[PDB]
Amino acid sequence: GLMQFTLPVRLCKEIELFHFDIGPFENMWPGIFVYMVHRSCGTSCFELEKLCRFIMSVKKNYRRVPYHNWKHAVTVAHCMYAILQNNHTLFTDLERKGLLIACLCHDLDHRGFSNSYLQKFDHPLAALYSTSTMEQHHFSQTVSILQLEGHNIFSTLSSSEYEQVLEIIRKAIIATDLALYFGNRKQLEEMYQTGSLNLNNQSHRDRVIGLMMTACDLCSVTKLWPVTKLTANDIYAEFWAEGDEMKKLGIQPIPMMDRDKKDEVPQGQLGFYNAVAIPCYTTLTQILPPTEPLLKACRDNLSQWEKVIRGE
Ligand SMILES: Cc1cccn2nc(CCc3nc(-c4ccccc4)cn3C)nc12
Ligand SMILES: [Mg+2]
Ligand SMILES: [Zn+2]
Repeated sequence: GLMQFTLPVRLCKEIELFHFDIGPFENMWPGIFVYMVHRSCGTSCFELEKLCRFIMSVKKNYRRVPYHNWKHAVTVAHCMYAILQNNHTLFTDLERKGLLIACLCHDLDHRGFSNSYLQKFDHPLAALYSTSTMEQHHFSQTVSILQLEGHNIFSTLSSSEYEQVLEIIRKAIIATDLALYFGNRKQLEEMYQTGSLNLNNQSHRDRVIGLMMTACDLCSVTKLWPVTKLTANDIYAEFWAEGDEMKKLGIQPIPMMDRDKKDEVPQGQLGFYNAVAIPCYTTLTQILPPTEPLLKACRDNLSQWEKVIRGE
């Protein structure tokens, strides 16, 4: 049914926008991804039967957790689409192929627990993955689906370009570990301020792509206020579920994961915007000027949380 799916003409104009919310169109998400692939890469860059088989298998490998779910995957993929479409020339055909697949697969098989939980509580996954625990597992899940019968969408590529594309994917998924973002953004800010940033430099390229992955991962802060607030509910519901497990183990979780400290959510968001989000989209807008609407919408939601704090 996915190969026969067609996108409504009204969605065609609105999908191009940075602030587009996929929320209301759940039944259309697989077809929306296909549409986005064809517009960014071309109508023939993947075999349609293999692509539709890959997408539905990716969908199946997302769990029914409050936040890191199938919806989040498509939301991140859409924000990447808008970035790629507004900056199409700066990126190669292979980068466009890998980054959209990576965004859809970046949280594959997420359990709803942070990398800290798995490490501190000696979860099997943290045994084989030292740093960026879940992120390395997400890439491992992506390869596993690719290596299934009739799912290998890169099979028509040469062995040179096959190993090239999954390196883009690997680096992109690992970059979604927020722990690595803070250092990455500082370096990119430095490279820009000194006027020494170069897109032909491959280490610079992986870093810009890295910041792009974060920008897409956090893009719920770039939607219209009501969507932004509603997503926050899903985020904390997952955090609080992790905090409850720590409480059953006797340990008090950090206030972010403590449902009894939910009064400090507005100030918690305020902190997240000023320390994480605003800096992320500021540096991205500097490097890629067409991405400005992301920073504009993030600033608008910042003042909204400021408006929440002062009881307005
Ligand atoms: C909006 C969004 C996107 C992606 C990821 N995240 N992660 C968050 C937690 C924000 C947060 N919330 C608290 C907090 C602290 C004490 C009490 C209640 C909340 C602290 N922080 C940093 N927001 C997001
Ligand atoms: Mg993740
Ligand atoms: Zn994510």
